[PDB]
Amino acid sequence: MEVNQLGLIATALFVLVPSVFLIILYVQTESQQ
Amino acid sequence: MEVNQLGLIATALFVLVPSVFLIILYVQTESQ
Amino acid sequence: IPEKLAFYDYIGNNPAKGGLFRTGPMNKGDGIAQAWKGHAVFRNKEGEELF
Amino acid sequence: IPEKLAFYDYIGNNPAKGGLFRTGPMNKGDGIAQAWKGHAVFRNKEGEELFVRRMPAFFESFPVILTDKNGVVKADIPFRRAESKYSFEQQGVTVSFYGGELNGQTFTDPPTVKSYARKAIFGEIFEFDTETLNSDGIFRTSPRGWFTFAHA
Amino acid sequence: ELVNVVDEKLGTAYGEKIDLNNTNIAAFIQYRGLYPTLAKLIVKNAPYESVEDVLNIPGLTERQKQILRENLEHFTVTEVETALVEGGDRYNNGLYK
Amino acid sequence: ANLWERFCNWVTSTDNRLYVGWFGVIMIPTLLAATICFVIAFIAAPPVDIDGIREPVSGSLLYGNNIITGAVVPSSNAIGLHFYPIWEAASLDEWLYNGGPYQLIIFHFLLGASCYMGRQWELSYRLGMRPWICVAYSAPLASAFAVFLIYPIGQGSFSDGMPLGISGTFNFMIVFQAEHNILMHPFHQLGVAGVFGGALFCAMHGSLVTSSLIRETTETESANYGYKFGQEEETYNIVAAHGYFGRLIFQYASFNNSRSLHFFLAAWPVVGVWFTALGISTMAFNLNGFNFNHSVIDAKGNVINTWADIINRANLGMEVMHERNAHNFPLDLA
Amino acid sequence: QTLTYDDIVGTGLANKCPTLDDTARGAYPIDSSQTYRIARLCLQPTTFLVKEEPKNKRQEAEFVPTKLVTRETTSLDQIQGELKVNSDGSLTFVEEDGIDFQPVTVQMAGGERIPLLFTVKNLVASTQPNVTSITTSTDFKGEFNVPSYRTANFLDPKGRGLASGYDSAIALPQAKEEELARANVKRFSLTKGQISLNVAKVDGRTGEIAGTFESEQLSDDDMGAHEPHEVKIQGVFYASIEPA
Amino acid sequence: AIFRFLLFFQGFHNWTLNPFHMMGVAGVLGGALLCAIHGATVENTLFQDGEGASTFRAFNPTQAEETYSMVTANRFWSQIFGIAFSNKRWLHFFMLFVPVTGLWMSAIGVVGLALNLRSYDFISQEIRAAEDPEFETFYTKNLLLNEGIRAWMAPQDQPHENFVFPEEVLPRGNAL
Amino acid sequence: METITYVFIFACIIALFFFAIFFREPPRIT
Amino acid sequence: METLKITVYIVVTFFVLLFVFGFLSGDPARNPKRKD
Amino acid sequence: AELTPEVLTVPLNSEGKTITLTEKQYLEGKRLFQYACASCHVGGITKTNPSLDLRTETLALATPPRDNIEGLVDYMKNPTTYDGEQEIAEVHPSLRSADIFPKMRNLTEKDLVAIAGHILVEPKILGDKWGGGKVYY
Amino acid sequence: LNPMWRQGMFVLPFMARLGVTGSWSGWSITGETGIDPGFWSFEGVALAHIV
Ligand code: CLA
Ligand code: CLA
Ligand code: CLA
Ligand code: CLA
Ligand SMILES: CC(C)=CCC/C(C)=C/CC/C(C)=C/CC/C(C)=C/CC/C(C)=C/CC/C(C)=C/CC/C(C)=C/CC/C(C)=C/CC/C(C)=C/CC1=CC(=O)C(C)=C(C)C1=O
Ligand SMILES: CC(C)=CCC/C(C)=C/CC/C(C)=C/CC/C(C)=C/CC/C(C)=C/CC/C(C)=C/CC/C(C)=C/CC/C(C)=C/CC/C(C)=C/CC1=CC(=O)C(C)=C(C)C1=O
Ligand SMILES: CCCCCCCCCCCCCCCCCC(=O)OC[C@H](CO[C@@H]1O[C@H](CO)[C@H](O)[C@H](O)[C@H]1O)OC(=O)CCCCCCCCCCCCCCCCC
Ligand SMILES: CCCCCCCCCCCCCCCC(=O)OC[C@H](COP(=O)(O)OC[C@@H](O)CO)OC(=O)CCCCCCCCCCCCCCC
Ligand code: HEC
Ligand code: OEY
Ligand SMILES: [Cl-]
Ligand SMILES: [Cl-]
Ligand SMILES: [Fe+2]
Repeated sequence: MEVNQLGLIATALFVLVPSVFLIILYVQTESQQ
Repeated sequence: MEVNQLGLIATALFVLVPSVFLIILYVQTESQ
Repeated sequence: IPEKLAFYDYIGNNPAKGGLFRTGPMNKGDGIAQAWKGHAVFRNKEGEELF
Repeated sequence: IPEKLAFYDYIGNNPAKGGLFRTGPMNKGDGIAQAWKGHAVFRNKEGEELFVRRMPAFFESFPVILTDKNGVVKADIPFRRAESKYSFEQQGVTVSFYGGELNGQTFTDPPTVKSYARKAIFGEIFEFDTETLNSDGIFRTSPRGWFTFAHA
Repeated sequence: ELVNVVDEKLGTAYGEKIDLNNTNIAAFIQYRGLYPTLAKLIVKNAPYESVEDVLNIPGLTERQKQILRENLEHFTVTEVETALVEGGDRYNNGLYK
Repeated sequence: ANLWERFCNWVTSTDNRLYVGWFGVIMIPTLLAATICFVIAFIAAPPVDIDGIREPVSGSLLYGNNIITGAVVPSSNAIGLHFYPIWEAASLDEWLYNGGPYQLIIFHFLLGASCYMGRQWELSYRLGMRPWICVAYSAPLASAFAVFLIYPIGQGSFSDGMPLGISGTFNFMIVFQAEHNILMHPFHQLGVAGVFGGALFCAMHGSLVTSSLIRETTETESANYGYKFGQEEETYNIVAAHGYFGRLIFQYASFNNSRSLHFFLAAWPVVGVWFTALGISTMAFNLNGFNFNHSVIDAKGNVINTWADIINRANLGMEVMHERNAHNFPLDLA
Repeated sequence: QTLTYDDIVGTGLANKCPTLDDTARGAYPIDSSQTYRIARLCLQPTTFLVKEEPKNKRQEAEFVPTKLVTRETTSLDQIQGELKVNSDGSLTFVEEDGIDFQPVTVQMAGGERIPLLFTVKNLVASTQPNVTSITTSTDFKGEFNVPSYRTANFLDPKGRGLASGYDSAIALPQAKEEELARANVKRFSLTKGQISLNVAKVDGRTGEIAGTFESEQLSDDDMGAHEPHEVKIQGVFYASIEPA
Repeated sequence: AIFRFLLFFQGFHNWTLNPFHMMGVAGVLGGALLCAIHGATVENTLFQDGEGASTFRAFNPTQAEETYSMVTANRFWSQIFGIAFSNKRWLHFFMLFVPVTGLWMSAIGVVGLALNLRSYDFISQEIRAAEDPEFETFYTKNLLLNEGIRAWMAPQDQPHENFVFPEEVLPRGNAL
Repeated sequence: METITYVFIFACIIALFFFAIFFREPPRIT
Repeated sequence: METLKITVYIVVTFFVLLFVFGFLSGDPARNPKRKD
Repeated sequence: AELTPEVLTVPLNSEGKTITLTEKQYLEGKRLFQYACASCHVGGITKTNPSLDLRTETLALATPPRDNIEGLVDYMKNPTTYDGEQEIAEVHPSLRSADIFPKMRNLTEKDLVAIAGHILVEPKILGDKWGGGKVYY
Repeated sequence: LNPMWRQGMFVLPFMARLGVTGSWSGWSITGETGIDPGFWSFEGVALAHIV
């Protein structure tokens, strides 16, 4: 299909950036205890 | 310029992924 | 009729004709405007002007 | 001659013609092959048959040189024209096709003869679909090459 | 209809002979007696309608008209080709050894 | 105290996070000017007529280059060695066409890096150190003068100076080889020995101190935690390293004296690079590498080719193709 | 007074044509039997206008000003030619030789560079009829040839040329060639230009004249690769007439 | 012979353009840099352990103590260059790592060249260059040089091929 | 898009320099 | 451009004078050990 | 291969007389040709006018013909243009012009003959390389 | 027929709204040509915000 070329990177970063933010916060939480 | 469309996503992830790896390790080192 | 004024009288330039996920400049849609083609006048076989 | 056999006699299927960052299928390079054009026979004005000298795999680019059965240069496409002796125009070079899409055809206008001669350094000449994949015209390696590179 | 006019010329007598209307002055060295004196007159006297008009050049000696007759067989004339005669290219065409 | 003495004390102060110093007072503006100009032109400068033949070479990213191919392009050959500041141009657009930014960048940069060198001396003096670090840096500095200043001086034009770009550097090297046989020049052969050998002795020294680190850690921690910043004791057994390395070759091929050992490490690459910088600087004056073309002939006088003749065949290919529209006469004399 | 090279070198004056006094408003008598020559013709362009190409609408093309980027390298000088008297009294200049071309690159707004071969090669310029004197109202109108900006040996950045060079795009071995033809096949253009010369000053003693000129010609087409631009050139000129 | 090999690799493989060779250069030049800078730093932060002008005699191969000042070196480079080593073990591991890693990377690139798997071209530049006769960069200029190396060196370099190239097909610029 | 990527990556390196120099782990003597 | 020229002459002059004068301001004595 | 009298045998005059030089004479011409001519004629080309070489075929079509010892000696005494119509001793070293080309002062007839022989002999050794230019280097 | 607003331009009209109308490149948005906008071109405004 003739889909928007930047849909892919839009999607990849929309997943990656917020998810990574949460992972950083969780891992440094777990190693306090 | 007729560059390769996937070049952008390849460069983006090449940087993003391993950088995040280091940041995760560094941050959880400081919090202990 | 200056072409600048005819171009305003065209619905492609009406901002209430878009879509939320139709991205980018207006030219990506109807194209880059080149020239006014002129004013169409429609007549039927009896020589009435129609609209 | 079966098309399959003639297709093997084409440098675009040589896996040492590729590039490290020329990505994807071979069809993304020369195109999706579609037909053998036929074996091209080249002749000078004297009737004598000439042989395009083939591109060796080392060479990104290669001059067009035609020799006789003996390997004497008889025609070329010259760089500097001012003192050329062997130009196709001077030597009345023609091309005739046998087999393939072009079987029985003969071209005499030097521009056309020249383009078939530029393809003939690659071996047998084929018709390519370049539109479907937007092929860029540059040789890729085959899976034989990619496999070997990675495992080495 | 897009052709390289220099290649097209190689397919004419320019490709076989000294074109009196187009050929660089160094090709006159090919045949005895022509260079530099006669070559310079030949080139300087512009273009010719026929090869034999070169015998009519003002000031030839009898000996030069003779050398010229001995060598007519090695000459030809085709139309003037802008790309070969502009830039002073008949006197120097960028080629040395 | 008075304003000026307050100012002098600030300049030469050893508590500044980065030392300023009198050399720093020239270094900082010149380096800033050069860096700023280099960054804007690498990204946005329009094409430059490097060879003076109205044939602009596009060097910048917005005009179709990538990181590898772009450059700040040398100034026009029509300019030669003439000085071409912005204010000698009728307009910025003229200055850009003729390669003005190259001249601005290299001149501010040679100045600033020369002052870098001086600054290395200056701070060593304020810290009570020995002075000669700055002598080590003179080898890279000298090499930079060679490709940006000396070689253009000898050849008459900054257009033949080294371009500020990755592929432009390669263009420079290939054409240098055509015009001078730098591969066949002993000073470049000393440069290769200098940096190959410097890498060698780098890997050697690293690997030998690393091999003879004293156990101060367990298998789960980086051994780097066994050294503490400022500790008085050494963290490796040089007697063990000499013992290992003396037997790898023989006992006297190996150093027993750290001071000799480290002077060797400093001296070897520095001298190498001096010689290769001297090599570019004297080929600037067309004293080229050895010429053995047709040096071997047979009893009749036939030429018996050697590898030197094969090099010459490569060189000829570079010669006849470089700057392909730029020569009207058969010798490329500069 | 006399000037030496050493007085002038590096000043920009080497690109300026000689000027005449404000009081040189005389007339040079032309004797029909006599034969004349221009011993020196100098043209110094002061401005370079380029015709903007309109959009599809075919409304109106103005000549926009431009910025010179190639410096003080623009002047024609040392041009000689016969000045001959025709039978209807008109004078005609036929250029023989001289420094009769300069490549010039100007820049348009937005960044486009327009090269052109400023030239009066093979100039043939003539007066109105029955010119018995050159006066401060004499005009020459003429035409000249404009050869291609590059000549035939010129190699493009991929090595392609007319009398030399690759004849194809060697870096794209199996690309369709038909799309690359305008760029692979070099063509050598030869066009004509028009020039008006307007004598405004005349020293009838010396036979020196001066004035302004306007010419129009085409710019570089990159050996056929793109359409040229129309260019209008204005400036000042100087000439000395000697009896020949 | 080795120089010929260098040049061969330039004109046939466009090896200067290969990122694996570029890493190799960085690690070799980087290694020489580390050699010089470390050797010089130690020689100019030595402690005065003897009373002579020749400082080589004031070092006993069994002494316990550092012979130069990590602390002063550190402060000097911190203030000259912005950062400095502070850990002698990391320093000497970094010295093995750099040139070793450099040579390994270059080896990888040559494995590719075994297969003519080169970084010869940038496709986007070639497409534009073909279409636009005014587009020139240092990349296209270097490729003309390689085209010269190949055609001028091949007949003598690879004689088993019996390459015969008339003068008229040899690529040459004007005059040269 | 490619110009922006090159310039973005270069921009980040220069930021890294600032933190690496002014926000380094401070070397201390024990 | 005339303005730019002056501005740089002045700027450059001012920095060079700082440089000259600073090394004249008793530089040999600006060291940790012997203040002459 | 070796330097044999068949190779060392060159035309004395236009009429087909031939002479046969010694190895010594050939080596002498080479030395003198280096001393006096190579600055312009290295390898049989002509740096300051590359359209004229010293190939035997070229010397044959000179007026007067110069593919023999006496024509070449005569050229060195009294040089002319390729067609023979201009004397050019003012701009070409010759005994006639030894006052402006001092390197000709110490030459003699025997030397002139040695140089004539080197030139006629060398293309028989080197072939196309003589007069070829860089293509054949 | 190809004004800024057909081209997806967003900050440009705010610069033009308060009087920035030309480029250092020689163009203006009113179509005048060979103007010189001084330092407060579109480029200069952009550089100021970045500094
Ligand atoms: C007020 C902000 C604003 C406005 C009105 C515009 C307007 C415009 N921009 Mg600009 N732009 C802006 C900010 C803005 N921009 C910013 C911040 C950036 C940097 C990222 C840019 C970068 C930019 C570029 C690079 C480009 C534009 C272009 C354009 C034009 C096309 C826009 C388009 O297709 O949008 C499309 C809009 C959408 C697809 C909407 C997506 C938003 C989603 C639906 C929301 C996310 C969902 C969220 C997670 C909800 C769940 C959360 C909740 C449950 C907690 C238009 C004139 C283009 C142009 O024509 O340039 C000349 C172009 O190429 N803009
Ligand atoms: C043994 C491994 C192997 C091999 C030989 C192949 C071979 C092939 N694949 Mg497959 N592939 C593989 C693994 C492999 N694949 C894996 C694991 C995946 C999942 C990611 C895929 C996903 C995949 C897709 C999606 C596609 C292919 C395609 C192809 C073909 C084209 C390849 C191409 O353009 O490469 C390009 C290769 C490169 C540009 C090389 C990149 C190497 C760089 C330089 C990284 C190394 C640098 C490193 C950072 C250095 C750090 C140094 C530090 C340590 C100090 C080819 C037949 C294509 C095809 O035609 O399929 C139909 C295609 O579309 N493959
Ligand atoms: C195996 C092959 C090989 C090897 C090992 C070498 C090795 C070398 N060559 Mg040779 N070369 C080769 C093949 C090879 N070459 C071939 C095949 C050719 C012909 C095609 C050449 C042609 C050639 C030329 C023409 C030149 C070399 C030069 C050199 C030297 C390069 C390093 C140098 O100058 O350091 C010295 C250090 C520097 C140049 C760095 C100066 C640093 C300045 C002062 C500071 C820069 C600051 C920077 C901008 C910012 C950093 C801070 C940042 C973090 C913010 C080195 C000796 C060069 C040379 O000798 O130069 C003198 C030279 O110009 N080579
Ligand atoms: C800035 C300049 C520069 C620099 C620094 C380098 C650096 C390098 N080049 Mg590159 N090169 C350059 C420019 C440069 N090059 C240019 C411009 C070109 C033209 C394209 C090339 C072409 C080129 C080629 C063709 C090759 C390199 C290779 C190399 C690497 C060689 C590593 C080495 O030490 O091999 C030295 C050899 C060894 C380390 C192997 C064996 C060593 C043993 C231990 C020696 C034992 C000897 C023993 C003691 C007996 C001694 C005998 C004695 C008495 C005679 C290194 C990364 C090579 C490479 O990538 O290799 C993978 C390679 O093949 N270069
Ligand atoms: C049939 C048969 C023959 C088989 C039987 C096998 C057998 C048992 C035979 C008998 C054996 C016998 C001896 C036979 C003789 C055969 C023979 C002659 C063999 C020839 C082999 C040969 C050619 C060997 C090659 C020699 C080679 C290695 C070259 C010499 C290299 C050389 C001397 C290098 C010195 C380089 C040098 C400058 C050293 C410093 C380098 C460097 C800076 C190190 C940094 C450093 C150094 C330190 O020092 C310490 C401390 C630390 C901290 C440190 O950083
Ligand atoms: C606008 C824009 C985009 C412009 C872009 C311009 C431009 C052209 C940019 C492109 C950049 C480009 C692509 C370059 C990348 C080059 C490239 C090939 C990268 C190599 C990549 C790589 C991973 C290669 C593998 C090999 C590798 C590991 C090499 C590493 C090299 C390296 C870092 C060497 C060390 C360098 C060096 C400066 C060390 C200084 C160390 C230091 C502070 C020592 C001081 C010191 C010494 C002592 O002795 C003591 C005791 C102490 C205490 C002390 O402190
Ligand atoms: C701590 C703060 C310090 C950091 C600040 C960073 C400094 C940023 C440096 C930017 C400097 C460049 C500004 C240039 C002004 C342009 C004016 C102009 O019209 O020209 C800009 C243009 C440049 O040229 C055109 O650039 C355009 C941009 O779209 C297009 O790309 C065109 O194609 C290109 O040709 O040329 C002309 O318009 C003017 C002709 C020359 C007459 C002006 C004389 C003024 C000389 C300026 C000298 C500046 C020196 C900088 C010193 C500052 C150091 C602090
Ligand atoms: C006024 C003078 C001019 C100074 C301005 C320039 C200085 C900028 C340098 C800072 C680099 C950041 C340091 C980060 C890294 C960092 O902070 O390292 C700090 C580190 C200190 O290590 P320690 O010995 O403290 O390590 C103990 C740790 O290992 C614990 O594991 O030093 C090194 O490892 C030095 C060797 C790396 C050499 C890096 C040189 C990088 C230069 C090449 C970058 C060029 C890319 C340019 C592309 C456009
Ligand atoms: C440059 C300063 C030269 C020196 C030194 C020598 N020669 Fe020369 N040679 C030179 C030129 C410019 C020419 C052409 C002159 C012309 O216009 O005709 C020549 C030509 C010759 C020839 C004629 C070659 C032919 O017709 O094929 C000969 C035989 C010749 N030159 C010989 C020669 C000798 C023997 C020299 C050493 C004494 C010598 N030349 C030196 C330029 C120069
Ligand atoms: O080498 Mn060949 O020589 Ca020094 O110039 Mn003459 O040509 Mn050109 O400008 Mn750069 O390069
Ligand atoms: Cl080049
Ligand atoms: Cl030249
Ligand atoms: Fe050490």
